[PDB]
Amino acid sequence: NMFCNKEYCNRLKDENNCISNLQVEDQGNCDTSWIFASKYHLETIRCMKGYEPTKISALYVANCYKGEHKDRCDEGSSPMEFLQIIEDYGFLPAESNYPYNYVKVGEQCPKVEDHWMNLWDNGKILHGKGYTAYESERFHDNMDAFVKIIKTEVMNKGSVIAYIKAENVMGYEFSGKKVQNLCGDDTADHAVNIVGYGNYVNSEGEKKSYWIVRNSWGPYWGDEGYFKVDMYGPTHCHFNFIHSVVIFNVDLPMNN
Ligand SMILES: [Ca+2]
Repeated sequence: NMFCNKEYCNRLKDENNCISNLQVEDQGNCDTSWIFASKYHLETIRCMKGYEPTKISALYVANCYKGEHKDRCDEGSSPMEFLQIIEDYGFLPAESNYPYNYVKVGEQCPKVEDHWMNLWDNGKILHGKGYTAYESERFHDNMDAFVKIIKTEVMNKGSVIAYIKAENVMGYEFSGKKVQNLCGDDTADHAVNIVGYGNYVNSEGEKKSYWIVRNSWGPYWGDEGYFKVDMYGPTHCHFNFIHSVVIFNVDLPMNN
């Protein structure tokens, strides 16, 4: 055999599967990766609960927010802010109702229309923060446990949100098809998603494992917008390539 178990998980490889139907997006020249990764995680959770692969409007989330006006193009945020926005507005329009274009990040939050679909209908956030987060560096000496947490969440929810340092994937010979053997950094600045995993034999003939990572830099970047990366990385790295992982704890009735 199947598409997702404890050794191997790649839902992409089943053209007639909910999650595989969630096309890669491009955040453009705005620091909105937090929106794309967060909304994709909700979209996979919805898929897992029997809903259609309908995209959430990133633009609505970028433009609708309480308080003083912020520069939502130059300054990224977090997944905690994504939930905050949901709980505030109770409405997640479909992308078709309010499509994304990065030059429009900053526009007045639009009036919800009658014909708009609410992708957060009947949803709610579980108690007590509404998410669970893990730091790779806190598992430095039990990375097997970190790996198991992420696999379980990928299996059950379809993805996790992960934070990386963008520079670590900006190598001049970056290739989507190769499994990247990358270091991380002490900090992160870019949200992606882990969406699968598997085992491979590396260039030295040794058995290793990889994460399949979804990015928001369009489908030209990497391997159709994804890449594979060694779970443990080069021995000498002080920091794991995956800096942090975030999971949403949402309650959603199971079918529709
Ligand atoms: Ca640093």
